[PDB]
Amino acid sequence: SGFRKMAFPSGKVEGCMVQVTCGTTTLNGLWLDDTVYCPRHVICTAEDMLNPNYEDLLIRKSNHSFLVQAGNVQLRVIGHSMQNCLLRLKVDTSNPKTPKYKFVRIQPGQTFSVLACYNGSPSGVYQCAMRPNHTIKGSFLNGSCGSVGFNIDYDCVSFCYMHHMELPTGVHAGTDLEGKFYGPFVDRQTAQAAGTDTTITLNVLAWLYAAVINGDRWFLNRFTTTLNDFNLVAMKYNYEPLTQDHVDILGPLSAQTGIAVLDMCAALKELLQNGMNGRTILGSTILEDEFTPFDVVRQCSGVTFQ
Amino acid sequence: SGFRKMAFPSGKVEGCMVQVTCGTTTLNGLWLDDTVYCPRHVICTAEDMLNPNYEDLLIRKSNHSFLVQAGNVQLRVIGHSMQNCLLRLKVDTSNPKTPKYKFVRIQPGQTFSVLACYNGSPSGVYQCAMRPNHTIKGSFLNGSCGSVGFNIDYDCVSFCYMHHMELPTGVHAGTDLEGKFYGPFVDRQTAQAAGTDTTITLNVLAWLYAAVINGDRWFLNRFTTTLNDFNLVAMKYNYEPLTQDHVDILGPLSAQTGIAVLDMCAALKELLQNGMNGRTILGSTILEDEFTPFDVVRQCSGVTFQ
Amino acid sequence: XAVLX
Amino acid sequence: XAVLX
Repeated sequence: SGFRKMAFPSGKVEGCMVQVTCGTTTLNGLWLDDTVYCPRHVICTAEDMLNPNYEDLLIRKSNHSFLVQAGNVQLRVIGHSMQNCLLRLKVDTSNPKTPKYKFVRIQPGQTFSVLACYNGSPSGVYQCAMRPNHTIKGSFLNGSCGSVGFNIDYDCVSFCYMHHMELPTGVHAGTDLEGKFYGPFVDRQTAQAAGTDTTITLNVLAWLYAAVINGDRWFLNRFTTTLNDFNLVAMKYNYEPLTQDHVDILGPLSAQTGIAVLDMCAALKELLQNGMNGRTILGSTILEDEFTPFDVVRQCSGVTFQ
Repeated sequence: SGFRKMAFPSGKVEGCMVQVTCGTTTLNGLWLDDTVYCPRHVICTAEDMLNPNYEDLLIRKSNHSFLVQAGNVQLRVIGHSMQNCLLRLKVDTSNPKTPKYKFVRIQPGQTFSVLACYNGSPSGVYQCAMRPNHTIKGSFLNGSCGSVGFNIDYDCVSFCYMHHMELPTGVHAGTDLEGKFYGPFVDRQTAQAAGTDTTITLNVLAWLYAAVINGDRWFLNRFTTTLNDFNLVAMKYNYEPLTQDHVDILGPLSAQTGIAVLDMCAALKELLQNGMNGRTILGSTILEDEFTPFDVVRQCSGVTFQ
Repeated sequence: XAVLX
Repeated sequence: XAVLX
């Protein structure tokens, strides 16, 4: 029993973190086989940050312009190139701790584990969701750039995020491991702002299914709703419209609990219009949206507490 | 910026998890050097669980009564003994991945990272606090016993918890790594219940200090309070009495923010009597108590956002 | 009702 | 005001 925002064990990733230095700027990089990936802004000094031309700044660097340290071991850079917003530094050694991996570009609403790192040394791990507005609500300080986000399936690490910046509202933005940003953000210190965000409806539903699997049905009701009538309430409360695809994704959870998706939507509509009246769900006083249907199946028992 | 319940990177611990089997009962064990630690109830069949005499059940076992698997490698048990509620199985191999470590018995209110494991395979990691009533609100399913809790200082793993059971309210109980339970619980399936819990006052204060360090002062006020007047409000809201020792522990945070401890207590008293009026603090609509003063200093910037 | 994990 | 980490 119980339900926690759970991250994946981080060991397979801790072994790939290194420190990359260019001039007086130091940040984290990811060492897989014979390549080190890191934010291209490592080649910027504070004055380059407002209007950097990376093509121009980079052509002025040589392989030895880059210092790569793995533990207390110096790696030697023997090649470098830019791929969108990342640099790929080829080094003379292959990481012997490289896990099986893949690079994936996750979709909004999906979740992943973040291994916060500083100076190539991992310091903490936590779970988060890619928000609909393409930012994540992480916890990062100066020196955290190059920290990565990932998911683990069996023993394959699927890397999906590299940290690059913080926006004014205190939220974070970054790229997939091909260096393409999530969202309309660019890697320069100009005026940028996260767009308006929305609650991830599919996840709130999944989490209500988790609450039932764990033995709680207080919020259910005798009603049902059409997708359309639900969406009128969703718009009013700034929730993503529910789609038929979302209803299909919730099939397994619905089958495990015996609660039809639209009947659960009716329960949600009621929680939205009436509040929780001093009550909690899985320990929370608010409707949680950072657990996907997959996160629920992963964590909850496959047997409902009837 | 940002604030998350952050766990310690789990790699150093993932390398110590193994599976221990005795008969048809399998659970997790911790392999450090040439010893494997695991819950002594691994020697129980379901019928032994209500009224097991462990001394008697154990004398009937031999070293080969125990199967220890590390990965796909079988370890051979060459000795065994009971230490309170754990078994210490001496094996013929020393774990080459053993990290520097210590066994510590943490105090109520303190926090630690849990590496949830099943069949000796780590599956997730999350942070939690040892509640005043000596339980933790974890997330555990059948097969999770033997999963451990820890903290990491530099590169030393301080193990402080091993999971043994779940109580009726869905909360969890276990032991330190000497096999002594936290709380009045015993390892048998009898009627047991967590005692009444309380909010960890020191942690709520620390978290309010974190909110200010991160740039938010909305909840502060022009008042102050005596320790005694604060405690009258604490009793009314089921918060632990504040002590002079708590006030002393909050010194550094108080100095970094320029807010006297008792003035922050006055802020808390007001939040308790008035609620948060639709507002949030560090993203939360409730007063958070699972971050210690140490957790705040670890995670927050050492420079306040004035 | 303590349940051993 | 985007701040590069």
